[PDB]
Amino acid sequence: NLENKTYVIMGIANKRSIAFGVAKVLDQLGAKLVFTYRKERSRKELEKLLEQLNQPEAHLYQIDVQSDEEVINGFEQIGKDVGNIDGVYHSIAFANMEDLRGRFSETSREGFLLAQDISSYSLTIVAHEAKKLMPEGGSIVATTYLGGEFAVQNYNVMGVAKASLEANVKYLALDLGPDNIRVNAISAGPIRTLSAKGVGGFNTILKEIEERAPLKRNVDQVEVGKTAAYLLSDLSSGVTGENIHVDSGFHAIK
Amino acid sequence: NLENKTYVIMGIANKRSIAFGVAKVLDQLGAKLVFTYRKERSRKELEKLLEQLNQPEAHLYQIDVQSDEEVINGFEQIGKDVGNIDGVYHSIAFANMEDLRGRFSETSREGFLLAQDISSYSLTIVAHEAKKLMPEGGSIVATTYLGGEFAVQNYNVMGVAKASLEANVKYLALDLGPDNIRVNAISAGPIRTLSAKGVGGFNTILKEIEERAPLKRNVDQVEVGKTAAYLLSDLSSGVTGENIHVDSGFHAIK
Amino acid sequence: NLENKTYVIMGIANKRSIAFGVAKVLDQLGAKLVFTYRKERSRKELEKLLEQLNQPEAHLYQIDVQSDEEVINGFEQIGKDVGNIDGVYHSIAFANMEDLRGRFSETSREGFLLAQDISSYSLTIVAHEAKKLMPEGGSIVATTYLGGEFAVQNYNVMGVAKASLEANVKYLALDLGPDNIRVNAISAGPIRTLSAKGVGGFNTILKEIEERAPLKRNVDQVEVGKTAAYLLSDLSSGVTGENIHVDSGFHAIK
Amino acid sequence: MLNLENKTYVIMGIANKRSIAFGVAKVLDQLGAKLVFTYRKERSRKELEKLLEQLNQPEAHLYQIDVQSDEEVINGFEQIGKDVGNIDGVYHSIAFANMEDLRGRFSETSREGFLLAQDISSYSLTIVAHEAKKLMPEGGSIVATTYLGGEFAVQNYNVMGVAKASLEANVKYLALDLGPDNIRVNAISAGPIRTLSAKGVGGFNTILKEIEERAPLKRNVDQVEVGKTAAYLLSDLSSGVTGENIHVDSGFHAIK
Ligand SMILES: NC(=O)c1ccc[n+]([C@@H]2O[C@H](COP(=O)([O-])OP(=O)(O)OC[C@H]3O[C@@H](n4cnc5c(N)ncnc54)[C@H](OP(=O)(O)O)[C@@H]3O)[C@@H](O)[C@H]2O)c1
Ligand SMILES: NC(=O)c1ccc[n+]([C@@H]2O[C@H](COP(=O)([O-])OP(=O)(O)OC[C@H]3O[C@@H](n4cnc5c(N)ncnc54)[C@H](OP(=O)(O)O)[C@@H]3O)[C@@H](O)[C@H]2O)c1
Ligand SMILES: NC(=O)c1ccc[n+]([C@@H]2O[C@H](COP(=O)([O-])OP(=O)(O)OC[C@H]3O[C@@H](n4cnc5c(N)ncnc54)[C@H](OP(=O)(O)O)[C@@H]3O)[C@@H](O)[C@H]2O)c1
Ligand SMILES: NC(=O)c1ccc[n+]([C@@H]2O[C@H](COP(=O)([O-])OP(=O)(O)OC[C@H]3O[C@@H](n4cnc5c(N)ncnc54)[C@H](OP(=O)(O)O)[C@@H]3O)[C@@H](O)[C@H]2O)c1
Ligand SMILES: Oc1cc(Cl)ccc1Oc1ccc(Cl)cc1Cl
Ligand SMILES: Oc1cc(Cl)ccc1Oc1ccc(Cl)cc1Cl
Ligand SMILES: Oc1cc(Cl)ccc1Oc1ccc(Cl)cc1Cl
Ligand SMILES: Oc1cc(Cl)ccc1Oc1ccc(Cl)cc1Cl
Repeated sequence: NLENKTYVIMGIANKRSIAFGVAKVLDQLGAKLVFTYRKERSRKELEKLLEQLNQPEAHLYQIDVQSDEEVINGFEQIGKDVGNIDGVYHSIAFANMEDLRGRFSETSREGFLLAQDISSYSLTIVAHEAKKLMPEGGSIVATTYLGGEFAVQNYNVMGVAKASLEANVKYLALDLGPDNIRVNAISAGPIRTLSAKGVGGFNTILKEIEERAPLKRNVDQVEVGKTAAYLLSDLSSGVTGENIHVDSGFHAIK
Repeated sequence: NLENKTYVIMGIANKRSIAFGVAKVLDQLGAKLVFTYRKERSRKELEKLLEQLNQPEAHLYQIDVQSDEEVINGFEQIGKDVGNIDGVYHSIAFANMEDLRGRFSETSREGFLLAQDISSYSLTIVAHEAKKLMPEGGSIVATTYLGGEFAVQNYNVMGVAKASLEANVKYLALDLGPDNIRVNAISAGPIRTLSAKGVGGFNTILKEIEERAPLKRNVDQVEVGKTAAYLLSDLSSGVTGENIHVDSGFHAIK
Repeated sequence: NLENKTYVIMGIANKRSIAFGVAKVLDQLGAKLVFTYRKERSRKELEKLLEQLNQPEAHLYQIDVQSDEEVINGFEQIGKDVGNIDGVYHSIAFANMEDLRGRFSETSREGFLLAQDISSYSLTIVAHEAKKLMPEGGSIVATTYLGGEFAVQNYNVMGVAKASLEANVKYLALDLGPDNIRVNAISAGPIRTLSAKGVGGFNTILKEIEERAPLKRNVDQVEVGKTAAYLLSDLSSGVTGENIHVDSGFHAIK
Repeated sequence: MLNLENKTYVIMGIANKRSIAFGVAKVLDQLGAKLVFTYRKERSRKELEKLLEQLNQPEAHLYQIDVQSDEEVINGFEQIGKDVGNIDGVYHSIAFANMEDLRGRFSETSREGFLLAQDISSYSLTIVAHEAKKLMPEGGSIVATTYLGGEFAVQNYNVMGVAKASLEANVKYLALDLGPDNIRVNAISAGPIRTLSAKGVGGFNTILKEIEERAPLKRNVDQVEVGKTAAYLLSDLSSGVTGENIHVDSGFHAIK
């Protein structure tokens, strides 16, 4: 399947991060990987995590997506360091924790814009710069949640950033299609991760999946990873602009 | 139908503005109205336009939705001036002209955020402040475009702002529902307005409607205005979180 | 609003029928009406119900939509009897009760086809014959349920029939658009009616609305009736091919 | 990882070498699966035997099944059981309507045209699933083929559009019902491809070009491209995925 393919994975914080599910799958399929992190506070973290994978050597780059400069210099560095790439997995979002609770109508302007900034626009420059490393096409995948298509009870501002992300995926598919670059999203069902703790009611969400979703069980990081392997490889060559729900069928019921 | 109801209408620039179609319809149905504008450069403009309507007196307020302060002071002023209101029609959007062309992947961070700011978040504070003037419920309506649900060819950043606006409507419906405030959107088809001139290829868009759309003709401001009257009145009491296409059936075909 | 307009209303069984909410609304707006029923077992029923409305005289026609002949002769008779019409409200569906429970995978071929036949195809001949009584355009509205967009837990075959109904509305809107005939659907939220008793778990459905729906309450026949008045009148002239949820916003949350 | 040895799938609706189900067949066959083929007519039986020389099945597995007949679907799948043991998936690639319903005013379509289309293109999935379930003790995966015309009114698809809308719901309702038995039900919304049935759909040429001109990838897809997504849907790569409708259509479904 995937020898000699190269992918940049963005947004591993620890062993439970969705991007680490993706990482493990692609690593198993023999790909080489490039990891980006926000903070040093998870850098030495990552080095430990990497002992678990079989990279011939480490590729770790600090990228805070709030900074145009870091994304540009980051991707230029990846260029000089590994050569051309075949894909990017975007696993990045954020919002202020007090926005992710209380009345959505109460959310501040800066809260709103901050969420859009990190969870949605980041995909955009990321794509633009990644494009530079993809002469003969490639594949970009971002992670969303159902809360981007429907109002969910504690997701508020992040819901609005997901709706924004989803459209961003469509508009980038259209724009980067002629360069043979496919842009897709995976709408994951709830998984227990570090960021999951910011979302209120997350426990009762977890249980509604088990009770009402068709498969009657929750998904996990490895499951999201296997769909990312599909989206990033040539198995999905006909596929762009799409939003694939890895959520035990929850999106289909009501 | 609508005597003694009061509605704020936001975003009339001239006689061709969509919000002026809404204005005319509600004015005919005997409502009293409150108008908000961005610039003095369209204030004396508005006074002329109002001569066409039958308001017993003028209610005009400068509100730039980029400024928290102006929205708050604006709606407090309305409170003191007219008393409680029954609805708000939001007809506001903006993006940088050079973002509305060229590759979407080339758009700047500030372009992106500016568009989200005005076209999407503004609904949020608007709602929050309007809620203060709506003790026993009411109805809020914003205007969107199909470009929010699908990638269209020159809409780019505004597309991503519309996707965001539509989710904003959903999240606001959920939050304000218990206070008996309904939040809905109208996805208008292309209409020749002042802002329409920013959107590239607008002519061929206009014709695709005439050619491919079920009704085989374009809509107009008054036709948007008539649905607005429905969304804002008790006729739609069961209806919230909804997106009603006033677009000659274009949304339904492919 | 609606003096001298004429509409055919199809599928009143008793005072709790959705079509009777529509009836009451349009009758109040001063329209004249034409009623169609399946069984004599609800004919004298209807005569009683009509005492509640202010029709200058009775217009009652037996139409079983399973029979091509009855729909044709029915609508020809209406023509000779009242002249040309302005709309049709379709409120008809049926499936075998043992299909509306048990595994959906167990449903019989005849069960499936019967449900499609009455709940979906009926709209088609109805439109075709109606069109004959609509020289200068008009408006057709059918009734659907969310179960047509998502798998709901006891709806089974009727869900597949609604998905079918929804697409039939779209394809008719496209076909009858040039003759200025608008085709639309209303996706009602659960209401306690005679047919409602066939759908299992209906009670817990009713309560999920009150609990999780934005408006935090159930809708009723008169509420559906007021949206029908909008779809059928010139207020919705720009509107066709559309599905308007009258369901307290339940369709927008998840 | 590696992939699909010793998996067994029933492929339904190969008419000739251009049939979509033959793209699926070629992909799965390449991934080392064993296959079972079902056909409507003898008129395409000896057809199939020829096509199979192209694949590497250790032996032939061919079963006549007309989905209009409850009996043939039941006896067909019981025969598959006795013949090859338990299966892992089913690829459904079957639809039909009367040719004169695929043109003209949709409003003019006959009752029987309507019901016939539902019957073959939609309901068939249901009994197929019901019977297939009997050969899937520890779960499996069912995939059916649709078209965008199921979601939006397209200009010549008429009655088939209403059958696809019905097909898509059927997948959702089956996912819900068969989920607890570990059986996933999904669809692939293919973009236009030149096949035998394609010739019944009017305007098919200008459809083909709108894809090349307006679709993000600016080119048409093919059977092998549909086949590779089917491989994903049928394998454990998609374990988290049911009730879903995956567009293999160069991104056309996302633009407007
Ligand atoms: N967990 C779920 O059930 C779930 C469900 C649906 C969608 N998702 C999506 O999956 C993605 C990641 O979620 P997760 O569960 O993997 O959570 P996670 O383990 O907390 O990963 C979040 C990552 O975001 C990074 N990050 C946040 N802001 C950043 C910025 N400005 N620049 C660079 N990196 C930044 C974090 O680094 P730091 O730790 O240093 O902040 C962390 O690596 C997000 O897009 C999220 O919305 C998760
Ligand atoms: N025209 C179409 O075919 C079409 C189609 C779909 C949706 N829409 C939507 O319709 C709405 C209105 O557009 P229109 O076509 O009627 O154009 P328009 O006549 O130019 O009206 C747009 C209004 O938005 C205002 N605006 C921009 N920034 C503002 C701010 N910061 N504060 C207050 N007002 C601000 C403009 O004010 P100033 O000019 O005074 O600065 C103007 O009054 C928008 O939401 C647009 O997305 C239009
Ligand atoms: N009740 C709800 O909560 C709900 C929610 C969403 C959507 N809906 C929809 O709203 C519509 C109206 O249903 P309802 O709730 O008002 O039920 P209802 O009061 O019992 O009305 C159903 C009507 O359909 C008629 N019908 C069934 N098969 C027919 C046939 N072959 N020919 C002519 N008429 C036939 C019945 O006729 P006779 O009884 O006179 O024989 C009856 O008048 C239905 O399409 C239903 O799917 C209902
Ligand atoms: N081609 C496209 O661009 C396109 C696009 C979207 C969706 N699709 C879908 O693709 C699927 C497959 O058709 P195709 O276009 O690939 O070419 P095809 O092989 O010509 O498809 C027709 C298949 O249907 C089978 N069939 C019809 N009725 C049957 C019955 N009652 N019992 C058993 N088999 C029956 C036919 O078998 P016999 O003819 O041998 O009897 C034939 O093999 C269809 O479901 C279609 O809706 C195609
Ligand atoms: O998108 C998500 C959806 C779910 Cl159900 C759970 C976690 C998610 O991820 C986040 C949620 C909130 C914040 Cl502030 C940051 C992140 Cl990464
Ligand atoms: O959203 C729109 C969609 C269309 Cl088809 C036509 C006009 C539109 O309205 C705008 C477009 C661009 C900017 Cl900057 C501002 C506005 Cl109000
Ligand atoms: O569509 C419906 C949805 C709901 Cl919640 C309740 C009733 C409905 O309508 C019916 C459902 C099944 C049958 Cl046999 C007949 C009818 Cl009239
Ligand atoms: O549905 C389709 C859509 C397209 Cl664009 C091309 C082929 C299709 O397939 C069919 C269409 C009509 C009939 Cl009667 C039978 C089949 Cl197999």
